[PDB]
Amino acid sequence: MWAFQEGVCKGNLLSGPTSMKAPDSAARESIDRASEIMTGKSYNAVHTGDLSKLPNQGESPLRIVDSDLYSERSCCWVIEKEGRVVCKSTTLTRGMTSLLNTTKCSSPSELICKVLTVESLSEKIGDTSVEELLSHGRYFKCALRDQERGKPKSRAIFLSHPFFRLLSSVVETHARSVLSKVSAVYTATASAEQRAMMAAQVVESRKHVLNGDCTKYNEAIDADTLLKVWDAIGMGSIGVMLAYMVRRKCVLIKDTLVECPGGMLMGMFNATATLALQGTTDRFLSFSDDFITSFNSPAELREIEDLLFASCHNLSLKKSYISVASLEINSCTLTRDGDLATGLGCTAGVPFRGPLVTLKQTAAMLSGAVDSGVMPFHSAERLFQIKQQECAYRYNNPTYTTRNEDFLPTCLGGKTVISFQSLLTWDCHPFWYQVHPDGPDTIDQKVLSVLASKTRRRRTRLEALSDLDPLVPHRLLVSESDVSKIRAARQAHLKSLGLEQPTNFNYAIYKAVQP
Amino acid sequence: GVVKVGHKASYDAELRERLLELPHPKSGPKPRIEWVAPPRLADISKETAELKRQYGFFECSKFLACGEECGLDQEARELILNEYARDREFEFRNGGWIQRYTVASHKPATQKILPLPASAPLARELLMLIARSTTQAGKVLHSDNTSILAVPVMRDSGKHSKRRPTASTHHLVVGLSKPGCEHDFEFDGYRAAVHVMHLDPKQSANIGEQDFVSTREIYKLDMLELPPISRKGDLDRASGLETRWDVILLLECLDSTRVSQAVAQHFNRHRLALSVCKDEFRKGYQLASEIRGTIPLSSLYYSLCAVRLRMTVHPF
Amino acid sequence: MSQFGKSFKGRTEVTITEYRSHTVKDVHRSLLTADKSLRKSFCFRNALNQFLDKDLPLLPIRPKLESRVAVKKSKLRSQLSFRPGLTQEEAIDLYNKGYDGDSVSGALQDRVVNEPVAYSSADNDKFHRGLAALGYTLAD
RNA sequence: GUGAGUAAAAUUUGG
RNA sequence: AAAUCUUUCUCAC
Ligand SMILES: [Mg+2]
Ligand SMILES: [Zn+2]
Repeated sequence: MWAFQEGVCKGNLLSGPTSMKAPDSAARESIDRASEIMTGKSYNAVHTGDLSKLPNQGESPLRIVDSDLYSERSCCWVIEKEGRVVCKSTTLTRGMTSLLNTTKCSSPSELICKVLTVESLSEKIGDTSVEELLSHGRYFKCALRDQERGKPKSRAIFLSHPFFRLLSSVVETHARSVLSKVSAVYTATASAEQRAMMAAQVVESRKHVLNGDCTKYNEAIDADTLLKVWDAIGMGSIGVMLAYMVRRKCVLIKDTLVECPGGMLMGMFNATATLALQGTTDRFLSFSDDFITSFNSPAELREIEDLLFASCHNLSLKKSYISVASLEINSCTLTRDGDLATGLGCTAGVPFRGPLVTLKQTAAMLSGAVDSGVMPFHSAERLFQIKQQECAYRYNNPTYTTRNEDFLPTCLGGKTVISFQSLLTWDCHPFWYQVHPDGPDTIDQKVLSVLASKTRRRRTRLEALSDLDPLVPHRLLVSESDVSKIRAARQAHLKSLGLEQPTNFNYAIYKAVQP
Repeated sequence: GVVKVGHKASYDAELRERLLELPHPKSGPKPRIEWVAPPRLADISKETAELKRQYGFFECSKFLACGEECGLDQEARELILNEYARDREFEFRNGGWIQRYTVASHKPATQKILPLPASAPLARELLMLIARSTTQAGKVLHSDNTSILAVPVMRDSGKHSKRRPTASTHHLVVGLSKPGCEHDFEFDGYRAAVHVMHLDPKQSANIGEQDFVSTREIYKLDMLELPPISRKGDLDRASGLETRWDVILLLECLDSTRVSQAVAQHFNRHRLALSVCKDEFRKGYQLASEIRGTIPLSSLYYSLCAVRLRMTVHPF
Repeated sequence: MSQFGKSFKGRTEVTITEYRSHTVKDVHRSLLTADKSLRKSFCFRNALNQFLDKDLPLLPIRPKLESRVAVKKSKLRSQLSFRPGLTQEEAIDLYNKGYDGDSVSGALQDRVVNEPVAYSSADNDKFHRGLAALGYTLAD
């Protein structure tokens, strides 16, 4: 059906591929590809372009954002049992906490300052040293990245060490800053549509548009290229350490460590890789490896090809193409005048993943579609009604609900099928507020979040420091006694007003109800 | 006094020397890029013909035939499914069926192209039942017009091998279709073709979570007229059926590899392209090596057939 | 002994950000296991039961949107809507009332939302999410 | 239904 | 048996 669309359609209406296949084969194939590239027989990994035009940030103070260093996402932590190295899958929060415990540092900034201000590599920072930190930070674990539309055979992604994550965060922040300084297209506040619009404005003058993707992007970004860029922008010892770890990185496949001298392991440094090209020329609008350029004559095209080759941006001959009337970037397709190309485009379907969260996601998708002119509003209303009917078919059974209130959705035992316009204008029962895209999280969302918080990799017996005062800074240090005092005070306050749990706060509703 | 990002440590020179001693990449060859027109109808026809010649077609539609009523009432369907489970010697425990395995051939199953049934009125019910059964496996589950049976597949060890499936246990999904193929099963005067599908939990969840009706409605908003097609996906105006397109959509829902998405992305590029790379853009349509199995292979074949039909009926 | 000692072994003081990161239970992720998780032990059923008699009769009844202007289709553009953050005094008062302190603190930061729109009016006014086609204006 | 161990225990699966 | 190295664990209360 995607083939018979009048306009542009990417066929995203279904979910991406998935399977229980082990990640061993994909990771091994990626490592072998990187090794072959290192030999110089498949693709270019030697950077020749000049990056002297990039500004130097060496004088900027060393600043670290603590929030980016803690997350529920996975990471690899290295321990020593009896001489051998053991790589354990944990959460980035737990990995960073273990690193701080080992180094006896109260914050990542203290750790990085200590690392940068040691006399030698053998000097001990807590229970470790910079030499041991560099040795441990070169270990990566492998996993499968599934649900990637257009990739029937899934790719391998990699979990890194917390120390690697710290240094990577510093260098990537500075690389993003340099990218923002280079061109206004790389501003922090710019969506994919805005970047496509700016690209359309940039390339309108010339005749032909080259829409290019790169082949094996991460495997052709060598540690030498990263070091070149980092020295160009002035990262100093942090960049040197990161390049050293990247060169000596090893990937755990099943139960064996495999050396991977080449590549950067699937998007470890997106901004630095982008700078590798952006720092050599200006007639390219690129993000990661998706780029667009414009030209008039074959000589300009040859110059473009030479520029791409010199920056280790190997053009993908299977996807890159030349257009005259369309402009494709970030999966967004526009006309040369900047208008959105007619058709579904990149519109994606909403799978059944909960009676209420599914409706909220469908409402968000339909709002995005109608606002951008993909479809008329009445079509969105009809589709929302159909989705409500399908949700009622899937979920209106005793397994999910025992209620029969009239205001409830038909999928929860009620008899209400609200209109899309009624929901978007808040002209609905308050139970439907959670179905609004800007409304609070749905019941199923909170249930799933709590259950996820209770998983093996995330479960902890620690006492939660929740419902905190909005004047206490998070950089403030605290002991167990402090936690007990704050929790007791908050509990007493809640008991002093007749409550046992804090009331969920929605900023949109609060502002709307304000006199 | 405040440490700067460009701060130079005492070990900087040592690490730089170590990096110098470490290996470096060799210069890669410069590629010669030739720009030519995108592929014509003949290239897609050749790809489809190569797939057809290499793999061939199954006699019946197998599980894809489960999208149509089997002609049996609910009680007959339940009886037939339970007696099929008994006939295959599936273990019975706690009122549920379990399939036991001891040894594996470690060879991929034979894969051929499934012919298209006439229609798929029960696509929604089939997807809902697939979603429901794999989380409620063991017993026969019914819908308004069809029923299926999800049987956990667990190893046979001995007296105490395994009683309940775990998060990684696979399921054999068994469904009924009208008789008339090698998979017929007869019991107490009731006849029906029994078709099975071996799915791991992730594939089952992916298949069951798709919204067939909403996807069909969304596709119809800005869609050109669909030609009638034959059992093999060829343009057959005299005797073809348009409803087969629905079946194709159902196949896309059943295919957990979603190779049709790759074909669709490449076809979008093709439709937007004025010039492409010689001999390399065309290879983007050769996705047989990327997948394995009857369902993914059939989905890829029919996606290529859809591209061919679009180029034939509504040239761009 | 104490869980604090086991978790942050070797350190008697940790930043509040680090301490809170260990007890995050509000992050939702869309995954294939949603249906199985929601069915297991009737967790969603119990959650709906609890919501319908402990949380639903606390939501304020906000008014519906009324203002709307005539609009017409136009070239795709980016609409920037600026949502100011809570004031310090308002946040302190709201915390004193008994609202979730984490959410109250989260609303202090000023927000900018960039959304693509393909509709415009004679006055070039900004529209509510999902209602640019009908023309519901922020009027702020 | 509670916790604990394993290069993993399903928010799995990273930038 | 099949979409075939996958259909998987142990211990205490
Ligand atoms: Mg690429
Ligand atoms: Zn058959």
